[PDB]
Amino acid sequence: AMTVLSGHVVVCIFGDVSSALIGLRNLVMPLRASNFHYHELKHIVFVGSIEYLKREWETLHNFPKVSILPGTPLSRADLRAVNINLCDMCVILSANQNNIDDTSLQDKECILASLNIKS
Amino acid sequence: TLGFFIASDAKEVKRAFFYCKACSNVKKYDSTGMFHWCAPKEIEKVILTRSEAAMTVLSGHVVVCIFGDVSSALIGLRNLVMPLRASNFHYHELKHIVFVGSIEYLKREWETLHNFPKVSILPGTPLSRADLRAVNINLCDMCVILSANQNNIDDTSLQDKECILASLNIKSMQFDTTGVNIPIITELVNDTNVQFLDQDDDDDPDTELYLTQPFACGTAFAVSVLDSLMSATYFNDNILTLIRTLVTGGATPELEALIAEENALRGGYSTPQTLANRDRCRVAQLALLDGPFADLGDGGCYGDLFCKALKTYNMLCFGIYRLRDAHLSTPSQCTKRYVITNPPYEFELVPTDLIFCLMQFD
Amino acid sequence: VSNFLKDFLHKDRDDVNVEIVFLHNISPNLELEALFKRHFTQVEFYQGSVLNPHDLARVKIESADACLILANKYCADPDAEDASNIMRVISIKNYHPKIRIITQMLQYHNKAHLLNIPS
Ligand SMILES: [Ca+2]
Ligand SMILES: [Ca+2]
Ligand SMILES: [Mg+2]
Repeated sequence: AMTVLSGHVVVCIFGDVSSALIGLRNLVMPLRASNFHYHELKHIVFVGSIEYLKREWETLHNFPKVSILPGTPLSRADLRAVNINLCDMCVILSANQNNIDDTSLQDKECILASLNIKS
Repeated sequence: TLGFFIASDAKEVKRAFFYCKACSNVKKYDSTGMFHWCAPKEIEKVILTRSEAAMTVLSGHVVVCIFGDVSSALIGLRNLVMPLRASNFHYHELKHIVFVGSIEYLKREWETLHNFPKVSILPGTPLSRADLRAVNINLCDMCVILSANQNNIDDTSLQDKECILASLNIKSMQFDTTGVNIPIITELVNDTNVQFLDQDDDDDPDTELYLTQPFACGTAFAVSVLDSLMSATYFNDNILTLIRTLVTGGATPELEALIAEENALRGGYSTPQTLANRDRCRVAQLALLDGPFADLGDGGCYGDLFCKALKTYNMLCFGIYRLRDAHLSTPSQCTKRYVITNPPYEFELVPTDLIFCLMQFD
Repeated sequence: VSNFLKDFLHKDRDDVNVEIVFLHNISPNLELEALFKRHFTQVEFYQGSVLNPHDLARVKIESADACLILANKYCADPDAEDASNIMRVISIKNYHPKIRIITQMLQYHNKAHLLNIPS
């Protein structure tokens, strides 16, 4: 809440200890290309469970402007804290895209998070 | 204006509009002023051991027995604690709440309860008779038996095994009196298990839940009786909001906005309109043996009590918590009382009797 | 049932004359029916559930001398069948409290739960 973030990228993640790794280095690396100046970079904040980010952080840990808020994408308080109205893009991914067997609510979390920001 | 009524029919309440006779900086409440609120405690500040619970005398309190685990689903105990922390009670009129159960399940749930004044936790077992003696179960105002394992057991024979065993365990204890008079409420899953809660009733598997004895005396409550609320909410959409004010202690949609944003009851600073929120009424019971209308129980009429209490004290009266054997010839010792809702004007009034009533907050 | 009828109807007792009524929800196979025909005057079977009080009324549990609850001593979960047999004691004492119940428990704490029953 203290750090003002404008023109930044908020990556909401519905992860867990058991879910497969997304491979977030392939998301961060095109946003850290050297044809941008260091002031022209975009700050990246990951909103999700800290356990899943703990499993993945050893590939992201050499990049300049990465932050992590260990919360929930559905919690409206955390999205207000990261100034979601001022971001340049909000990216909603889910690592539970392969282990759910309901075939009715695989995209339940992503649709709920999208409508939560839309309201 | 809309009048919420209680009558036997709908063409009876058609006469409700067919009438002419012609033709000081401390945070003592929440941010809204509806509940009480205290500083966010740490879980060790409320955990008591068995000797610590034995030292603290608890009378007129509420004991919530919980059969929980690490894996069981969350009950949502904030919806139980919040109507017992409404601001139309004084701080001395609150009831102490002690949770008897596994500390793991309470650890999973305590981050919603941790802003309430008089909550305690004894990490034990509801079936252990030692812990129930330590919390003075004979002196409590209500013992509530819930189970979070109401959804994951697949036996369909012993889903309500723990709750029935805990109910009979309290019903067989003895003190220096017997524990058959302790007021217990147990939540059931399969309604056919309601026959095991009492001994003297005549059980039958084909009787519905509303006609059984331990439901009619208000000692059992299954969620299947709330199935009628869908049609009740459709035909009159103000009924559900009337319930949620009556039941959750006046949950206005301002707190719904607050829990939509922060999902946490936050304390506030005392304003005069915050104190204007406290003027909600309170449901309570009344003993018909010593009060200002104690003389009326000489086989009198109930409607005389209704007009007198409403004129004097501005207090409504739903009905009668009549003893089960108060109409019988021989005097028994059964302290079980059943519920009569909206008795007529000429209803006889036994002296040993309790009255459901809505009390103002003066 | 074979081991029970050996030890119960043994000739080393006196001239016993009690009848043995059985009560089980599963229907017996052909070998149990041949066993009940071998004991045609001493043993009667009635299919029902001990939890359902109509079936307790069918076997005349109000005038029975005692009620015996055999346990499956090689069950996979001992607390589960101790729970089930405790439920059977609750059901019979719910119908008629003045009956003599003999039962088998597999642990000692589940035996301790039986004394808490008010009958
Ligand atoms: Ca009616
Ligand atoms: Ca009964
Ligand atoms: Mg015969």
